[PDB]
Amino acid sequence: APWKKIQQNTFTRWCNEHLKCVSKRIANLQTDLSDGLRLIALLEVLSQKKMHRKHNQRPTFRQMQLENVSVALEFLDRESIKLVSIDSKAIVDGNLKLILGLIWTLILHYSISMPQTPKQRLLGWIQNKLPQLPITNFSRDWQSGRALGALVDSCAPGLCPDWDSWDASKPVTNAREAMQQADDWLGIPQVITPEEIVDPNVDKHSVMTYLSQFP
Repeated sequence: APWKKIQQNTFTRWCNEHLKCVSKRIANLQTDLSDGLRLIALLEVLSQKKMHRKHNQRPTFRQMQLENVSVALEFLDRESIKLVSIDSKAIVDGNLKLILGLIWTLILHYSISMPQTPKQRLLGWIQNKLPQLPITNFSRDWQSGRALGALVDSCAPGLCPDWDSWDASKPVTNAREAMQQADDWLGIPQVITPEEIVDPNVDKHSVMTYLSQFP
């Protein structure tokens, strides 16, 4: 089923918004971080710093690749970023679930905490922007597309002035209007698509990733 690939899709676009700065790309999150080059580049963009150690520019062999990743994880520690049971080989060997967990950790830190739990903090920011709306979660509340219109308009009143009269039975249409307004006018990229964000089975962490760009 396609909703299972929403997290991977969303994390991949998020990663690519940052790798654009250093002219790099990820096509496949399972393979493309395994030599440690794109992971390191990503970290340098996110932290606006350089690594503490030299790495292997050309990690032709496995061992050089494990080294590269090990530099990256040492960096994460130096920066006091707590990693959830991740080792060099999990990344080099293409363990997708652990790789997704690593990226989620970077999103939480750099997109939510750095700019009470990260969830509570984002949720609270949104709640303050939308006092007339009982926001309690990062899935169902967002499914009609109307809360997105509300959020975009609170950020710049006049972008989606009529969100409140939007037809709740037009989720994709509502979401696209809101998200494209935020893209064109607030510079908020669509690291989740409108079709993905209103999915009955949308990954909440993916929704948080998208919304963490508003603050």
